[PDB]
Amino acid sequence: KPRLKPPFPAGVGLYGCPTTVTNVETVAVSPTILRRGPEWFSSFGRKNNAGTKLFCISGHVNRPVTVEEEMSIPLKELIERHAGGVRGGWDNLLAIIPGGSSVPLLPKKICDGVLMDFDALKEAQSGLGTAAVIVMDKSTDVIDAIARLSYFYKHESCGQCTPCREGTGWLYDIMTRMKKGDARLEEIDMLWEITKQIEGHTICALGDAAAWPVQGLIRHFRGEMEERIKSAGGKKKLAAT
Amino acid sequence: EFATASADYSIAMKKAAEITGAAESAMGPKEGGFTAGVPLDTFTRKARIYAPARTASQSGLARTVDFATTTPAWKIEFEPTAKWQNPLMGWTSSADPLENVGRSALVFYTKEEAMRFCEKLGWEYEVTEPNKRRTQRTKRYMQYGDNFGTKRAGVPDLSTLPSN
Amino acid sequence: TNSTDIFNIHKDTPENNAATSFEFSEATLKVVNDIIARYPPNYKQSAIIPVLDVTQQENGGWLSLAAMNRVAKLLDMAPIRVYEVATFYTMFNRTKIGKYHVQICGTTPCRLQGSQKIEEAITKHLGIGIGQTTQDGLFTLGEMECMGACVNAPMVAIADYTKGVSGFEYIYYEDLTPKDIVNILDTIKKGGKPKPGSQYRLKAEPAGAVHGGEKWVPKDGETTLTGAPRAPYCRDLNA
Amino acid sequence: PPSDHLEVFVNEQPVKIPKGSSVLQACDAAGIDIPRFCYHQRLSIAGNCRMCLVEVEKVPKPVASCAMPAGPGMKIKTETPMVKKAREGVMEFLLINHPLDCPICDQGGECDLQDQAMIFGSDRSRFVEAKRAVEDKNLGPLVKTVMTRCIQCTRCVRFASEVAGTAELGVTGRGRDSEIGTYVEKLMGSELSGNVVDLCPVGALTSKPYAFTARSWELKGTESIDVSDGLGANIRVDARGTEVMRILPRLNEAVNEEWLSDKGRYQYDGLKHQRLDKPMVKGPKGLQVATWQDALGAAAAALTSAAPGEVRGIAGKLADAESMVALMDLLRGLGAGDLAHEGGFSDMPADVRSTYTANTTVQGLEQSDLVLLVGTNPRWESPVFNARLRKMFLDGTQVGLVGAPVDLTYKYEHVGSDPAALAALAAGQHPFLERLKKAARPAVVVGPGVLRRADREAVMKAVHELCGKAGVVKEGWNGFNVIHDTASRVAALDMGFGPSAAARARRAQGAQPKVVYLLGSDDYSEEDVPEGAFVIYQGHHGDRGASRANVVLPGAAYTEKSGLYVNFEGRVQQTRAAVPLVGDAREDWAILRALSEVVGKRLPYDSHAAVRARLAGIAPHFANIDAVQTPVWLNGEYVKGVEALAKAAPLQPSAPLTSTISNFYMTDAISRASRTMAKCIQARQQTK
Amino acid sequence: LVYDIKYFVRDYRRNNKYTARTVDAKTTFDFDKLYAGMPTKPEQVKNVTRPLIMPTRGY
Ligand code: SF4
Ligand code: SF4
Ligand code: SF4
Ligand code: FES
Ligand code: FES
Repeated sequence: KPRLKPPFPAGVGLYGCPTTVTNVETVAVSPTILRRGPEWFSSFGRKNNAGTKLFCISGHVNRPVTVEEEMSIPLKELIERHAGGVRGGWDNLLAIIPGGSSVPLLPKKICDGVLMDFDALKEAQSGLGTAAVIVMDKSTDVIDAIARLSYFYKHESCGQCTPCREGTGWLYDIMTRMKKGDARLEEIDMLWEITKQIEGHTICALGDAAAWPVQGLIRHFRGEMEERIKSAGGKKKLAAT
Repeated sequence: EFATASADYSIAMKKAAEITGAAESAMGPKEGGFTAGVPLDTFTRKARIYAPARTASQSGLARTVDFATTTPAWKIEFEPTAKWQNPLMGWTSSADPLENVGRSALVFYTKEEAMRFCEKLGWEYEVTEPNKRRTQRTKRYMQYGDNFGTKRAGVPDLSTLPSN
Repeated sequence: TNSTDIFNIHKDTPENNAATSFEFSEATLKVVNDIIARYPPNYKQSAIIPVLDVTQQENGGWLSLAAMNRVAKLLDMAPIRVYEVATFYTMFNRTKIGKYHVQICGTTPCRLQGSQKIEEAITKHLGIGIGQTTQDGLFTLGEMECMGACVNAPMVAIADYTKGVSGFEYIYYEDLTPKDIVNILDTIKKGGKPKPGSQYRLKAEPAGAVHGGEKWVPKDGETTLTGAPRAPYCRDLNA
Repeated sequence: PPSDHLEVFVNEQPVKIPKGSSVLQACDAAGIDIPRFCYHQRLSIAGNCRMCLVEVEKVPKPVASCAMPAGPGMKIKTETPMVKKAREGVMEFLLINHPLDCPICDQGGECDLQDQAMIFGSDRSRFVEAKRAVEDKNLGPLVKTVMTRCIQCTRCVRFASEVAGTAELGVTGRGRDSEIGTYVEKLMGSELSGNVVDLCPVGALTSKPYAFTARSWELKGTESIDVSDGLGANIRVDARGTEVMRILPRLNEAVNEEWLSDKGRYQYDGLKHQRLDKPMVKGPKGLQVATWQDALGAAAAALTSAAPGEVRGIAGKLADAESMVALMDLLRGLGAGDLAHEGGFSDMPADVRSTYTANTTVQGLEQSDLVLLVGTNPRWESPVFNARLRKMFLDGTQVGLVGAPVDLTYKYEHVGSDPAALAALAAGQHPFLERLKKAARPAVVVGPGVLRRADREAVMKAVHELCGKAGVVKEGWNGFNVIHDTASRVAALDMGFGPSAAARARRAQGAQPKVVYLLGSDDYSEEDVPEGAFVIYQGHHGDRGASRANVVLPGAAYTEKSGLYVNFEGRVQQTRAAVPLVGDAREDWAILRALSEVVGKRLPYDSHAAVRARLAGIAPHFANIDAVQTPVWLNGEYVKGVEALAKAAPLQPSAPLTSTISNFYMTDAISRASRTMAKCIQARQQTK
Repeated sequence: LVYDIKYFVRDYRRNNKYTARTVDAKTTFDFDKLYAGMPTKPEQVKNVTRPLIMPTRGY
């Protein structure tokens, strides 16, 4: 169950002693960077975004792979090469989450042209996250994917603080009703309002991690959700009359 | 800059209370009680001047001495009088004239207000200073970082390390 | 929380009760004591998770109330903290399960690869759903979150409790079709050892994929790190 | 100083605050009562309710004022649109799963959640899904648990871990399925276990004896004091008509803070049983209902029929100072000098108040880093005092005990168990002396059971020797303290309610009186109450003394009158009448004055203020209500002046320094008549 | 308001204000400007119409 900042782990960490927590990848590259030089490390990437990165590519990819590549490489280059492209071709691509599961996803328009960078995906209202690639095609139910992500987050929330603990189930039920179309147009804005409610109001960032994917889902595919909502009337309102 | 609940009618009640001529009125002991016209035995009983303490059931602090200048919070009470029950229904029966008039109406901003009220009315009164709340915390858990400082079990001893 | 554990409070049973009897083995006690040495004595409570895990293999794949009491008395801590930790973590099972524990990832990257197809095949063959156990006490099915094998999704991890702590095995099975998982289960049933990891490649190196969750389609493309490994090198630290 | 009081701004208001204070505390000093759910004054900072979110300049996120430290130059905003938006969203997140139990919830009318929702919340809900259903838990017969109402504010866990020290409750499960309670079926063994319901801001934890009885607004609140022990906790009495419904603690930092013993919490039920309402005089058929005139005449005839040396008066645990002094004047005016106290050590000399009080005071005790216990069990003598001792323990204060090793909910050092161990400690034979001799502010506390020893002078002499050797009493400090377990003892000591030397000698050769009067006494020894002797009892509960009595006067209970009661530190406190007299009962000192007039020697006072003024003339400090004087100290001159009492009845080195309190849940008739204490006793007996 | 249940935008009750204005002593009341805005003929006379209903705020 996480603590609150302030205080910091460096000020007070494990057993009240100074402590710095680091990622495996950041630690591992250090001797190579020390041995081969910060100048050599800075030779790659754009400004403030130097170096290489390990990339995990999954989804509907012809050649899923965990590969090392230079930063700032375009998604299209990073996927068509070293991963065999999209199953069914690039034109069959629907959406891609470029930074794992906590960052907003990007549609085909945004993805084609954008690079894998911290300061490039951020301005696209997304994030590099863990630089993990998930690829979805046109035969995929994007709503089901986001609902399953929300269910995962609901099961993964620790429940220490009120907003996340009580809103994960609410978000899951909202998404589940959206999946069957048993929802209304204004309830989409209601969902966005709830996401704004949770975001930045909890103890840790897990609330943001759960709120962000649905935010981007709505922002980039609100047409799909409304189409589903109306379409349920063709299979639910026929008995109401 | 002056800002003490400066967005309400209370300011209009702050003034018209300090009107010159109207703010210099004074009456002697038991004098106002003569004007009451109530039976004379009303002044024979004792009264309690105090502010009720905060209830343990709630963390609310509005009806407490904390917001003293905001709301009149001094109460005058009387000793409870003989009470019994109705033989036919069981409802509580009493004959007190001064049963509830204080706990429902008599409210005062300061203790001196009730002191003057009793003096001009002739009610013999007791003053009970309410206990002051303490805001300073304890040495343990003084700050949020104290929950996770080294005071819990002392500094970690580096004796179980490999090679000791 | 996980499957087969609908209660966060104790429930009385002839198998699991206040009268339950448990004691560590000498090898288990030695292993736990060695684990104890990883933390300072004034912070002896920090080793509760590995001790709980080791007790879980020792009992046969789940933790009883008496086991929690004995662990608490070993670590000199209140039983309430032990109960909290046991109910806090997914791997810790508080109810009796089968000899083998089957766990399936349900996360979306695994779902897109045909996870529901593998689940349906397991349901149709083993005859039980999630949270259920075979009548013979052989296979226990459970659902899990992302297991960090998404490039080889879909994947399944099966835990073995037939050989105790020293013979405990946690094997990943990846790049699976219904045929693959069914044959893995059959090989386990007959007494063989199914091969670990992917069923069509070694590791996360570029290879084909599972198309629609039913068929492996090999594909050829650019692969990296195919040359000789780089020699040791360091630059001049001076100036 | 390096500016111990830093400055910030809250809504453009400069407020001076101490260093280390929080934004919550700053806003409290700013005159704003920020909504809050998990933070408490006496607990550690939890900060999970998210209800203390505020806005600070140069900060994009709302900050946890319940946890955020204040930095110099900080700006705090509390009325911005984002503040209200966050508050409303947090309230909505609180209420989505909360069950619609307000009509059946007992906290309706005093629910912090309800008022905070009314003020800082909205009016409508957009949640239409199935809620989370939570099964209830069993913790004993004192608290009713409705777990579905729990908001997981964690206050119960922090309270149990810190104040009680039992640490028996925790958070099970995770996320939405996070659950509160004990994994196993356990009975809450905390003696201060009733404070959790008051600390519970919702109806999840409710007083089982009080459940579904009455509502908060139906009550009349009367601030009272606790008479179940010698600490005298400040409490409020809530009643509906003439019947007491519940009793709750009230704030007094110098006495009890915000805490109350469950014995002092649940013993109000006994006021409904075995109550004496009418005067009784024993006839040939036995005791029968008779008028106050008849009973008083019979009592006067019985009193005058005997010689002055054949009349004995005994004071009970719950007799007030007024009745005690009135009866003492009555018996003195007729030549009688036989006085006894139900609290024991009636023959103890009382010349200097400091010799039988707590000279460090209760709040001044918190300045001591080292505490010595000499034959006392504060857990069963004063659980609130034990909780304050634990609070002192929580920040470095070490405690030593000389006596029976018992569970005290904190680590301590057992020096010994008999006076020989005390002598060894005073001689220098134990390392604890040097720790005492090095402590800047050492403290020594002795219980009342030590004063009940026949060799009390020797024990006091040894304690004084150790205090002198360790310098426990010096300039600007006094770590010497004397505590008690009964309220009426202190007032009797201060008023000089002590038997004459002639009566002491008469007991020594075995003289037995014939007229015995009880002032609400029911735990007398057989040696002070001879069989076949006429008994005049005054009280308000039918008990052992009443049964053996021959004339009974229905007196007033502490919940029906306003009596004076001074705690063991020497602070004068008074009760308050919450409900009128029960039956034909009368004022105790009025009863004694009537008896005095009937006998033939009127008391010179005829009013409550008059008898209080008589008390003040007897001892000036009685006038100072709700205050305490600094007692004088006379060094070893007092001990050297009571050396003869030490010579006679020498020290017993074998008897352990134990606690005479063997039944915490039953000490007086009211406790002996309470159903709730009996239920708790059975529950503690059904665990085996 | 079925799904947009925010209240602060519509809390008229707790948002009214009273202010103590400045001491109105050294002010200049030009009655000239007062009487310059008044009509002088049968025409040029303007009257404030009677409001049809009290405010409803959309409901
Ligand atoms: S955001 Fe969720 S997971 Fe993170 S601390 Fe709060 S309740 Fe726990
Ligand atoms: S705790 Fe308060 S809000 Fe909850 S049901 Fe009871 S009265 Fe209603
Ligand atoms: S039971 Fe009461 S005190 Fe305990 S966490 Fe729930 S609301 Fe808070
Ligand atoms: S999505 Fe299944 S292992 Fe990561
Ligand atoms: S008091 Fe601030 S979140 Fe609990």
